[PDB]
Amino acid sequence: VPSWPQILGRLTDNRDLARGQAAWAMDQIMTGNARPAQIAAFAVAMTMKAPTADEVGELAGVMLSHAHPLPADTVPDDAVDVVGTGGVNTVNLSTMAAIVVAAAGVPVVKHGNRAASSLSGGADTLEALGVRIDLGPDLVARSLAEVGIGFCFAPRFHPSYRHAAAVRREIGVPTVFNLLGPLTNPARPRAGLIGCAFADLAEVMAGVFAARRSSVLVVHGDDGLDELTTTTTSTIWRVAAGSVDKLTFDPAGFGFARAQLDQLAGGDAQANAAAVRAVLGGARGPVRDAVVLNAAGAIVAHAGLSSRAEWLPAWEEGLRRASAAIDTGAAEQLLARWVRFGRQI
Amino acid sequence: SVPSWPQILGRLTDNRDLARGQAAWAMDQIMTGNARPAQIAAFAVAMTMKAPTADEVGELAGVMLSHAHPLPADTVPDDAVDVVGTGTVNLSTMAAIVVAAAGVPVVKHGNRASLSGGADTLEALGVRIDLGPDLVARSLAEVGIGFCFAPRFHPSYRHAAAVRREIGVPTVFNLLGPLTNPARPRAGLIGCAFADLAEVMAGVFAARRSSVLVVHGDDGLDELTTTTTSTIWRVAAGSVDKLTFDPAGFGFARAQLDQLAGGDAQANAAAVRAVLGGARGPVRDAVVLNAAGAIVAHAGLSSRAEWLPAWEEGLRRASAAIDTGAAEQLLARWVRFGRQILE
Ligand SMILES: Nc1ccccc1C(=O)O
Ligand SMILES: Nc1ccccc1C(=O)O
Repeated sequence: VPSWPQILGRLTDNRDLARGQAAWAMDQIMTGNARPAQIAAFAVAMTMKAPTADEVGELAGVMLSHAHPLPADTVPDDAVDVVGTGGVNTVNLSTMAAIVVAAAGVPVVKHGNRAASSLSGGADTLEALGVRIDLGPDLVARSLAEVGIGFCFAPRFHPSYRHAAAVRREIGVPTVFNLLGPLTNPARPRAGLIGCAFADLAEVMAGVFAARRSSVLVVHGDDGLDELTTTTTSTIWRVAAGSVDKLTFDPAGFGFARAQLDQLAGGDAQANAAAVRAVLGGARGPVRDAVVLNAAGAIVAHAGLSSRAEWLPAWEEGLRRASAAIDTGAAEQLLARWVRFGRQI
Repeated sequence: SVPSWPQILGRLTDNRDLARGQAAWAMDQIMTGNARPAQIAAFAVAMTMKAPTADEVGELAGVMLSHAHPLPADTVPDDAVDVVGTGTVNLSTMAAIVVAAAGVPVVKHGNRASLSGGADTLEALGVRIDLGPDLVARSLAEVGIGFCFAPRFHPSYRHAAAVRREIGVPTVFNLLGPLTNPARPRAGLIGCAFADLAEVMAGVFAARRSSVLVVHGDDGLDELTTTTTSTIWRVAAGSVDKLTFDPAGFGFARAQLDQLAGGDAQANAAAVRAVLGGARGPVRDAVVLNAAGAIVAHAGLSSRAEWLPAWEEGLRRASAAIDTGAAEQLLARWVRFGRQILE
């Protein structure tokens, strides 16, 4: 017999939930039946108990059951996502990597929205580049077919999440809800590079992806970055065929020099947009290096769907393809093509 | 740094104690109607799971007090006591009557609760529970006991009270009742269901230089009973001894938890009338125990007496108060006072 006092009581007593309790709670939230106080109490208690992968899979699965889908046969089977869950943040890096990956010929389907103020959301940077971010499912699918990239604006695909999003804005603090973005991409891409700023939650997310039919790299810079970093090593949870392979990754093995931490963080939408134009135009430096690193990681994830190429040669190839997509102008050109698509309605 | 919800909640979710003043800021937001329900709830839960400190709880209680209606000046005897728990047959209500009848002024504080609460049981007995400060003061003066109805004394708490009801689960706010009695008694017997929080409560009383016994049944009750041993934090002179308490040491037989079972207001009123009329059994025993503890706390405002003799005198005084008829007579005087208000 599920109820808020029961579920909240179990969480505050530091107990993992019974199977189905997280699903019940999410469905109450998603149907407009949870009070703001109940939504907040749940988010916080779940965060402080430390969610399990089973629990997170329930939350994400319920949320997806309420989302608008893309139309039948419209997402390529091998589409990928490239995104972090936030720190500071790296929307600068994930935005540029996504364009690079798509320019390398891998279909990309991203998901997000506008942030409340000045630390750019994913959507805001694209909007500052002239990309049209709020498109219906049919137009997102056209974008994928004609441009090789699409963007699913969270408020349009997840209308029933509005009660949770309001509570999240009111309380400010990061919660378990911050983890759901990468896991509730309404295009349901089966591969991805997914960054997490916290190693304990990264393992949890990897667990959720492992229970899906997915080929993903969940990544955590050992400096706290929610992307593969160039300032030090990163932890990677490699997910494929329902299993996880956790490893320490060092980009110095591919000849990347060490950068400093104040060189990579994203800023506001305009600052991100300027940085995007510089990198896609060929400006060398630590930002480009991190973009190429994370783009290659997405490409490696994508390869995991079919290739069965081994880890090291897959990396060598993802790096060569990412670098080439920039240096040959393919990424600059793809961004311009994406902007053109939007202007043509 | 300017306090904010993101900052405060983030510190709590990182399992960190707050900076001085952060808890105070949160309560003031709450008390002024400036905190949204979601922020109140997030704070209540986060503080609970982190485990509040005495300093933090003192901040919450002090701000809450600052918004409360006071009793009029010089109307509360310097040596008043409270008898109360933080959350089953209203033992604390019977014990309050016995303590008052033993000559110790008592001021209780609470609210209406299917399980009848203290306040609901007093109304079933004919006591007028919702009186303003001037009349609570007069009751204290003329009867030796008073009751502060929480919604009337803490009107600004209504935003928090609604959130509490919405989420259901116990939180740090459950500690506040004993620490925000608007009559500000300096002594008390205070029951708490949870050992860690009982110790936190003791610390706040210690910081106030109160003379209190904070009691924890080793079987999860927020009262003393004859069911089990209990843990007691003896607070006096800003200092704290933690002690084990076993009622078998004073001759009490061990009772079963279900012989103390409460019911509706009418049933609980009958139980009060039976104890005050001198009926023997485990209810009487539990009442005598809690009243004795309150009396011991009261004694602690002047002297620091030997523990065991304090308890013997406390127990004798509580027993006498029943068996002389003084407790039954005090309830009658209390009812009478309330009935005189109309004219
Ligand atoms: N504000 C949001 C943020 C993310 C996902 C959905 C929403 C929504 O309002 O439906
Ligand atoms: N339940 C309460 C306790 C104290 C103050 C106000 C309220 C209220 O309900 O408005």
